[PDB]
Amino acid sequence: NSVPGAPNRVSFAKLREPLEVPGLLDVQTDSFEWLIGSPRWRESAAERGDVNPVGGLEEVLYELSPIEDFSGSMSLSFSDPRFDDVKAPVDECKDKDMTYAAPLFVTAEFINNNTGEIKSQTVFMGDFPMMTEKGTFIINGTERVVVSQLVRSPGVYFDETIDKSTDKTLHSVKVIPSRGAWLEFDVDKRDTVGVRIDRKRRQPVTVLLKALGWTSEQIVERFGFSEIMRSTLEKDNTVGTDEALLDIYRKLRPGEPPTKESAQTLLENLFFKEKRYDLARVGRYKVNKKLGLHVGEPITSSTLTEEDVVATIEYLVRLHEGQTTMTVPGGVEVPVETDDIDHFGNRRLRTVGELIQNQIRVGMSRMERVVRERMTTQDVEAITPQTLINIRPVVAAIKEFFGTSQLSQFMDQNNPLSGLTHKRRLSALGPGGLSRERAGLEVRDVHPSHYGRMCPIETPEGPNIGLIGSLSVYARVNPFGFIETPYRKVVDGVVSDEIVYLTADEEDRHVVAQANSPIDADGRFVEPRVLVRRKAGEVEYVPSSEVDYMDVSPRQMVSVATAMIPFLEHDDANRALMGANMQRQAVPLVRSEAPLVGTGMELRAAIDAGDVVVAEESGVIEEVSADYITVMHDNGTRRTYRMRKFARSNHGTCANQCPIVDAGDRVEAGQVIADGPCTDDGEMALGKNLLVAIMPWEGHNYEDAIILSNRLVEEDVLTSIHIEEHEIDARDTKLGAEEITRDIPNISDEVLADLDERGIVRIGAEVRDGDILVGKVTPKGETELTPEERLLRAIFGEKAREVRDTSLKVPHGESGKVIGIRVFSREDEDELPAGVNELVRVYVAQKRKISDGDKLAGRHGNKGVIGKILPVEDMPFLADGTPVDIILNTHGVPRRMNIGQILETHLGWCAHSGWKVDAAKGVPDWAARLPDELLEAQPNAIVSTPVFDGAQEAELQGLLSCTLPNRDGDVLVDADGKAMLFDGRSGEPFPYPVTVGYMYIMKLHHLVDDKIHARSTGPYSMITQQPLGGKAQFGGQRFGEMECWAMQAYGAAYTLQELLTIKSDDTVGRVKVYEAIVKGENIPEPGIPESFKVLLKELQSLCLNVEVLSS
Amino acid sequence: RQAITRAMADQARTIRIPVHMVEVINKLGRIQRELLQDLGREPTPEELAKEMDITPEKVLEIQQYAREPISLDQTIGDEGDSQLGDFIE
Amino acid sequence: GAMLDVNFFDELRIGLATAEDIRQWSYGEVKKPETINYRTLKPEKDGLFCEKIFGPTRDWECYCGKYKRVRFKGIICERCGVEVTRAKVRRERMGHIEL
Amino acid sequence: TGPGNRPLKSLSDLLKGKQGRFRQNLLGKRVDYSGRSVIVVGPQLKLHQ
Amino acid sequence: RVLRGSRLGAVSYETDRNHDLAPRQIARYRTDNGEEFEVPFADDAEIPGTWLC
Amino acid sequence: KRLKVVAAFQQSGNSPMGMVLDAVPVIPPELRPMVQLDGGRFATSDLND
Ligand SMILES: [Zn+2]
Repeated sequence: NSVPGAPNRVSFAKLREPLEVPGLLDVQTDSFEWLIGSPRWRESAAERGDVNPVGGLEEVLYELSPIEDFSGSMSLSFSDPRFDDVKAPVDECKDKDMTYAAPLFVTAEFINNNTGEIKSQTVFMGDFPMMTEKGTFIINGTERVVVSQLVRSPGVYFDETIDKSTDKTLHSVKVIPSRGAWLEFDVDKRDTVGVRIDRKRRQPVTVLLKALGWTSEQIVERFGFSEIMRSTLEKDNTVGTDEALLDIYRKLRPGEPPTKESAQTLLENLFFKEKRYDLARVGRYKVNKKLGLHVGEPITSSTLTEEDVVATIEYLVRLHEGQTTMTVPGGVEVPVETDDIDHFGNRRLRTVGELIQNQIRVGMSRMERVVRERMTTQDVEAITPQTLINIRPVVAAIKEFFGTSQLSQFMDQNNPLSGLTHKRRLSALGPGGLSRERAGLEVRDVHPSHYGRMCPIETPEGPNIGLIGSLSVYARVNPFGFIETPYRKVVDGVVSDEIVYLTADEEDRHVVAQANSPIDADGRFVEPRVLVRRKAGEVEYVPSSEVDYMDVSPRQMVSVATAMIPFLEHDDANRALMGANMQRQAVPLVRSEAPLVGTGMELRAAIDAGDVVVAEESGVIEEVSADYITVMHDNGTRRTYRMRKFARSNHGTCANQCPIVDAGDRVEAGQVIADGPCTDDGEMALGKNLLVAIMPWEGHNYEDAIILSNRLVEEDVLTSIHIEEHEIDARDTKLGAEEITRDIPNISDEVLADLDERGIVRIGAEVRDGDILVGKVTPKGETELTPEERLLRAIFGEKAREVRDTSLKVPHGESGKVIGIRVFSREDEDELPAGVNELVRVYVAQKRKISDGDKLAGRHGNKGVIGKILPVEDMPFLADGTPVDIILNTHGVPRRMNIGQILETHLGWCAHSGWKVDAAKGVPDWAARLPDELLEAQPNAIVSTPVFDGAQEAELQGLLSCTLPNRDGDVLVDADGKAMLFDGRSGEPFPYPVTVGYMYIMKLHHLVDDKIHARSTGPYSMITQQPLGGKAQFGGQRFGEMECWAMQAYGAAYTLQELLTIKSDDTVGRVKVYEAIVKGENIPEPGIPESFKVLLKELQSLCLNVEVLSS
Repeated sequence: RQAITRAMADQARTIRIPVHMVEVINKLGRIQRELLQDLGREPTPEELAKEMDITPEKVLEIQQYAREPISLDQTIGDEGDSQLGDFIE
Repeated sequence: GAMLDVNFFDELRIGLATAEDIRQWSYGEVKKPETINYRTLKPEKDGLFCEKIFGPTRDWECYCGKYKRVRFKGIICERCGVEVTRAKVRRERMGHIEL
Repeated sequence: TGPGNRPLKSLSDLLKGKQGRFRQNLLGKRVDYSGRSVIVVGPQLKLHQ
Repeated sequence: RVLRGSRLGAVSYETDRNHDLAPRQIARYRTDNGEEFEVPFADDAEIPGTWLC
Repeated sequence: KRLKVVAAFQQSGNSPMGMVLDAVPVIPPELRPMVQLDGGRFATSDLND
């Protein structure tokens, strides 16, 4: 809808939503241009207040400038962060493996206080990466995506854990800053206070307030109303400020002589000097909103204050006292309440701007340390900020973050849905945040503040459940790093159209009705009793006047990829989770046919996917190709769009981009002009539409096993192109240099036919497993010859041929054509790593068919390997002679609670057949809420069910009733949804009608050749003598602990001895066993394993005389 | 300072390098860092050979001699269960 | 008591080791903190890879290269000072440090 | 520690802890003459097959 | 992805001929503190007086 | 609690003289090898330091 290139997909939308889906990569692009200070951001943030817009770099420079010597006698300042242009275009970076970046120019300024100058240089600060228009970064040719990270916001957090031995609520507080120091004000097991600072284990309030510098009377006039504070004030044991300061200095610095003056200043430095204690602007806003301190003035002074400290202690003693609200002097009253660590008012989202900002801040910390260093050691009135500034720790920090980090991951792109899914991804693990195993169970769960913000469905089901979710569709990030959420505000019962971006805390202030609320087409609710959500997640039937907010649409809770599942509301969350998680794992077919049944998301998600060439400017087509489209703009200019054909993705999948328009066509702005990998005519296409039946057939579809037709092999319906890139380098050595040539000693000439004059194969040569790709030989030198070899070389007239051949051989089970050769050379002035002379890479590609064992799945979690590819005749076929394509199992359906596949099957047969209901007596009563231009349908017409506003039981069944025949008068499927099948094997009809129809299924990237793995004798280890493991090698199989338990439990002791000794570590045993097999003899006795002897030598090395005795 | 620089030449590298080669490595690194600041990019070995008046293959041999060894007691996997030495054919 | 471990095991007695037994175990005293040359990539004398002490790295080839045959076995060349043997005794042989 | 404040593996560290010699020997050994694949149903086959 | 290395030592493969060897001498070396060491030298080898035992 | 370890030294043929140490053994070097990689990048075993 309202996209000029959208194909006419018809909907079942009963409710007309006002808000459209936003620009789904805003979470990347707006954060990055916030960090830049783009003029786009500059106007855009100013469009919502924000009188002083500051970029992230501007913020770091302003919080760093000025730099000062310890004397105060000279100073350094920064100004004007400006960018250059980029140093290379995108495709050239991605080919030549250069990172896509742009330099930084910063106007520094040094000032001598003693005489007075400015030193305004323009410092080249260094290269700096740039987010592409797909929202990604390209690093060293690889394409990476930074993941957004959740942490708890800095502020004041409140709780109590009642001691069951004491039956007393133990109210506690963690005043956590950003980049600061801990301080906690507990209530002890006794009737005292827990004022422990940075884990110094024991403190009362009196030591802190006299350490602050209060008298006992100044403690009295604020704290007047608790025997708690009075008991602690009589447990003071130190009266006087300096005694408290030296006690603090004693307990803080032990192993240090005391001084009374520095004790007051270090405390003033540790909490109030804002160069070693910086809770952020967000932290200041959180605290000041929490206690009502700065209710009328904006945010500055990012350190603490004693006012805030005494307000913290007073709130603590009242919350341990039991109150409802309290005003601090000068402050608006806040409700006395504790805190959650899981509500989204307390858990902010460090986006990519925050992450790069923190990395640049910690790099500038070391750079500033260098500046403080050479401020004194260098001479005066001769230095310059060129001499002062070293940019190496900053650029090293940036390069360390974009590499080798938890958050910087590869762009997981086997299909553009997984691209859009690895983008917009939320993580709770990483640096700063909690780790995996240290984190408990409660943060894995779903608080009701997740609603509309973080999708409660989509998450990995491995050992990461709850830790990694994604955004909702309509979610958007607060400039304070929170998650705001749109709402249609409703006034006086009348629903308005003022869309209000609400966040989590102001959600709890109010009370919100739902999308399935009956409107009288004038805003007003007709129910007097309406569903509504209370602040603690409670649901009531509100009297229909107090509601101030309504949802913008349905499906506001759900993610993008989960909102591509029809009939979601009928599936249980487990199999829906499995289906949505597998839906990012589809592979691109060579056809990419669109589904008959879908949501309204497949167009918008594919135009936001990046891998669809969109017509930028409205115009007319000039000339097309298979590689480019020259567009003719309506005023003058012309523009080509270079298609990416057969590009290798990050997991071997293909990236073809075919054009979809003709030469005389007229296009508009924002229109799809070239489909991508998994797209058709603009919208998403993750698989094919197949005629399916639900019978259990012959035990081949036993327990989620799937059978197929041979027609899927015959017509290449499920066929993906896999592209694998191999690599070998020419390298320097002591004995000479590595040489890439046809001279490859000991070998036939017939196996050297496909390669060129210098060793590399030519384009299009079909390879098998274990052939030669890059003919390359290394110098070896001279050793002694064995006399038998000397005799044989004497007989045959052969030389020694001293060089040793390590050519690039293609590994096991990989074959196909050879598309492209990219070759780099040190002599040809290419950049190479050290000691490397010629780097050549070979693009190997093959076209895998479908095969028994491949992992297939529908969009509902119904997954499974392929049981048996049956031929085309032995198949339960329909009465017209159409065979079914795949056959699922019945028994896996009811126990998995996922009947959305059945509803999809019925709807798919309805959409394939095409219908036209009767209107002779007008609208039949079931089709009343069914909207118009749906009473008819052409066969093979695309339809769409929205997620929570879809076809009802009445609509689906009544539409299934009227399902007009195909070629002859052939009502193939009854009103029940079943049909009479004929056995292709026996020939008799089945005695019962069988559910049939069309289900849209997928092919997944868990293929057989990517998992098949075997080894008789391959590479071993180096340290231990164990066989090396991994599919990159030949690899072995870990005969683990419970395996040893099981073979002890049989008592098969000899085979256990076999597996533990002469297949793992009996170094002298392996060769004799191989020899005895080849001779056909008895397998010899298993010797002593290597791992025992290593233990024996280590225990002898650890000064322990280990003795071994027989008698 | 002489004895301490003697110690830093002798006992600070696991593979022992004589003191003159250590000093020309330190000179090479100091020149490399200084031309990183002044040139603005990492220098070419031909430029460094021009700077320290030696041959570029001598520069490459010094770069080969300057590489410190690595340990086998870190985990290549971000999930730490396998030592780095568990992948050496 | 059998260190060559030929398959009749009955007991495994752990015991504290005397310094007399420690110097009884070793085949030499390492006394230089060297590992290997940077340049020729051969191990150094009196180092932590000393072929005079720990053993040959090349199967039946001494360090000085005077003897290179398996027929030359169980002898020690007077120049290199190395017992010519199979090059897996470096798995077994221990050294010691007199403090 | 060594580079970047990672503590050095001592001689006793070979025997204790996660990567200890006893437990890693007790954990398992990868073996020769083995293999793996994904499995499919074999409904026509005999039980001892 | 695959990475390999090399312990710098030659691995030769002959048979452990126990019977046919080069014949050899045995020289008794004595240290300072009354310790005897007997070092297997070759027949065709000059026997050095000084030795690191 | 003292008589435990005292009778432990008494009953066996041990001696508490070995509790202090004079000569330190050295583990065989192949257990702690310095293997090169492709290009002279050496891989020590962290005991050598
Ligand atoms: Zn020798």
